[PDB]
Amino acid sequence: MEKERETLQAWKERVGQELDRVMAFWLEHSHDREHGGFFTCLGRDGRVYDDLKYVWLQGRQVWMYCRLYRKLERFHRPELLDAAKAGGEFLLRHARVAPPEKKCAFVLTRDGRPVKVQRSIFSECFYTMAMNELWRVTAEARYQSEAVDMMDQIVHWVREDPSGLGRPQLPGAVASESMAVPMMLLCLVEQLGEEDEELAGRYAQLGHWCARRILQHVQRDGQAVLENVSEDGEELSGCLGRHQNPGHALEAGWFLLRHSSRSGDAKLRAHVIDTFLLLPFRSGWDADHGGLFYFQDADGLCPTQLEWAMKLWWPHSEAMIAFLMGYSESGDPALLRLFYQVAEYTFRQFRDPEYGEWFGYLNREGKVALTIKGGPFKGCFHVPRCLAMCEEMLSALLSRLA
Amino acid sequence: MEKERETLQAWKERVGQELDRVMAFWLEHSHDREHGGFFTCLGRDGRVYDDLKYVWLQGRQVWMYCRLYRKLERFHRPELLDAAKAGGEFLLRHARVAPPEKKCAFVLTRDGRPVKVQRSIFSECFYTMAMNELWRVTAEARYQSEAVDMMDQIVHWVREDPSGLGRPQLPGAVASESMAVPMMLLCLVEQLGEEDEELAGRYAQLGHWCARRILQHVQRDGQAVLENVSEDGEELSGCLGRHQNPGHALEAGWFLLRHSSRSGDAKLRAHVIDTFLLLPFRSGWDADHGGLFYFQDADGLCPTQLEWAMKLWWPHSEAMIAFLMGYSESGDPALLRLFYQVAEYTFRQFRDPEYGEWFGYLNREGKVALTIKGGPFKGCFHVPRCLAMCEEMLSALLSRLA
Repeated sequence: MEKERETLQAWKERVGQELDRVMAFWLEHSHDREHGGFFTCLGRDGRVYDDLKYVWLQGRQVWMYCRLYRKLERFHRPELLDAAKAGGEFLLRHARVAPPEKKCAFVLTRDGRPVKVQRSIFSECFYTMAMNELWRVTAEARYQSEAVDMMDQIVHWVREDPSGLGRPQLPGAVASESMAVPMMLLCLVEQLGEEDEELAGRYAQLGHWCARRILQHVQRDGQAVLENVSEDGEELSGCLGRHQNPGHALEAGWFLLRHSSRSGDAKLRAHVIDTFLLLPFRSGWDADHGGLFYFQDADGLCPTQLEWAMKLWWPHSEAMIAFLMGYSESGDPALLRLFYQVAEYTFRQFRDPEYGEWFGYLNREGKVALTIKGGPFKGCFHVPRCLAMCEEMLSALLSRLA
Repeated sequence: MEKERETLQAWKERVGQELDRVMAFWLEHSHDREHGGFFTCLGRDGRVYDDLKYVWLQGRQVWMYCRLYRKLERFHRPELLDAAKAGGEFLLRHARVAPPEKKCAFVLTRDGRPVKVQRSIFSECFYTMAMNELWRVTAEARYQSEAVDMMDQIVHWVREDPSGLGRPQLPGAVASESMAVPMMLLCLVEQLGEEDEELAGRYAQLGHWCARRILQHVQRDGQAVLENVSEDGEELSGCLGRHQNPGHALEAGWFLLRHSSRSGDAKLRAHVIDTFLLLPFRSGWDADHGGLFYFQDADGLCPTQLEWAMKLWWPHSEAMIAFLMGYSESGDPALLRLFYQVAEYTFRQFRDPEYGEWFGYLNREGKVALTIKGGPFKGCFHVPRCLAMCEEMLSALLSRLA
């Protein structure tokens, strides 16, 4: 129908042009030509307000650059590959703290000297993501070895020895799994298996285990997705067990959708849309001012985090992907409508048409709380990945309406 | 440029949809689910009129499929993947006649038996492109080995021992080089070098050599491109020596553009444009009925080939790519206009706006000469490739002009 088609073409045009714009911001402001890597502590105008290198964002930016370079012809330029390679080098040299050991630092000084180390696998995950993409664009085996080796390091750490990360558990701390873990691991499994039967086959068992774990966070007879649950998949008590993050449930949701799409498993896909897309959104959406809450408490109690009611950029970018994907997958037009809802709200609320890129932090009412375009937790990732994926999905959708 | 970004969007939309259409044709009619491989002998309606498998086109199709699969998201579907793999397996099992040796048959029976062997390298050339592409989408090393091993064999055949190709030398035969050899060689060099720093550097010199040979076909002080020249890059006599093909000149032209795209030589770029684009078009375009002549004689003598005046699909598909790429590399409007001129003519004359895909043979008047959509020399290549590239090229142009 013309109605549908025109709206999609419009949106595909909107996100595509936006990607060009947000990418332009990172291309002209975040490149550290003197030491390699990127500056993410960028002000509203792109001015660097700090020269620290947050490992997460470096890995993410490298992956993003490569990803675009090989998927979107308009991004197949040397500037991207040069920056991406210079980024991988930086990671290759300084990412690791004591660099036999694979444990990576959370943040490094501009020159690559470790400043902080986080007892998690997050820096490492993005490290392996950037490594694998660099290999995809240069075919240099050293990148894939770095990637696969780190991957196996992470698997071991997560499934066989939490020790390699530190923080021996106190007899009082409850053994709880954070959703981010299976999600990230699953993300990796998907990243590596992409166009690689060997790797896809190698981590098949892990991919399943990961999806299964993520599903274990669906609690209260399928009425709540809980950020944390016991290692055995049971609801925890206290603020810890009641903690919710809608933005995260949606992201896990689309990660799961991606995992099952190939599995032509409409059963799983259905359940995921219900419990990971609609439920979180319905609970998370702020009826009074629009936008998804950052945090929530399953029992409806006031969250403990000061910033729970803030509207952050990534839960929305992830909502856009998850809905467009769910629709692309089930054709259920309700999801298309939700995508439109989320997409209009975030495009209207987070974009900064003055300088480029998007603000990442708004107060509950949707007003800009922080003017920074990048920082300790915001880089060239969530936004550009969301725009790229939507652009792709739309392109594919308008190909069946034509 | 609003006055221009319009037709461009128009064309990008037209080529993308057309590509969807032509691809749909091949996907639904060409697959051989019994012995693998594709049927290229299809009538105007997709009906098979012969089950012979022409190695050239078999390799071209497996190449096309994979290329689309990984570069255009909407084609990133199982159908294309499984089909290309079956095509590749088919090629792996029968392309080679004496399957110790590397010589590939020219035509095989539906089940893979050699029917005829062309004393050339073309079959092997496309086998190479198909295997390399199969590597890029499965990461299966066996495919890459097959590719590189063949590439090396081909190089030997044209640079060291052409005798392996067979074809006895005769005292009256003049030693000559046909532009198609350095052309196919350069095409393979660009192909293998894609996102592969190793192979890129490894064949870098050969790349430079081919380009040089090709350029050696420009004669009469840049006033003519000759299909055949002596090994010494000198004009031969007779019909052979004056033989021209505006389609290959234009093809060579963009091959060179892509190649020297890294170099950046504006002097060479201007040259290739002038002699491989404007020249072949200026003298090969049918003023009376529009369209590029198939063959022409450098001396303006009536060709000896019966079909010399026939308007074929691939000279035009190659012209669209060339002009568009030239405008992209030089920004000269004169070239953009020529793209429109060619694009308009080929879309209007070759498209079969009832069954899909294009007719490949029209009489000089532009009327359909043959109604086949595929045959001994027409497969899933020149059209989908031309469309896909123009799409990508228009996307990049629109993004920087917007």
